[PDB]
Amino acid sequence: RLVREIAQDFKTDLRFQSSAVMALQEASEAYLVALFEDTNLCAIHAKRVTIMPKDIQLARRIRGER
DNA sequence: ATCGACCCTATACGCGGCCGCCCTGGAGAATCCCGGTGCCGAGGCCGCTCAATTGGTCGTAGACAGCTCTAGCACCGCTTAAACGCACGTACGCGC
Repeated sequence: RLVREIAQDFKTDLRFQSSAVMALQEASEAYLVALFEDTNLCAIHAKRVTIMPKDIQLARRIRGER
C-alpha cells in the first residue's frame, strides 16, 4: 500500500505485478540492512552502542547520498 | 614577710607591602587593494577539404486495429500472529 501511494504521485491509474512489489521489497530491505550495518559502525566509532539519527546521516553523507 | 613598682618578654594588631587575579588599547604581522608593466595564450582571419547536404530508390520495422487470455484488483470472513500501550528499572548517553 505504501508503494501504491508513492506511485500515485508519479503517474495516475497504475497496476503492479505482484513480482514487482516483491522485488521492490527485496532491494529496500537489503538497502536498509546494509545501512544499519554502516550505522552501527558509526555509533561504535563514537564510543557509543546506541544508534542515533546523526549516525545514519553520517553514513549517507560518506556514501555521497545528499 | 608581704606588697608595690619596675623591667622584661610575649603577643596581638595594624597597617603596609607584595602577590595574584581580572578587565581593556595598541602593536604588529598577515591580508586585501591598487596602479604599473609585460607577455604569451586567446581570438581572428586565411585557405583548404572532407564531412554534411541533397536527391533518389528499396525494404522492413513499426504503427494500427483486432482478438484473447492471463492476472491484477476487489471483496469477504475467519483466525491469530503480530502490533500498541503501559510499567518498571537498569545500564548506557554525556557532561565534567
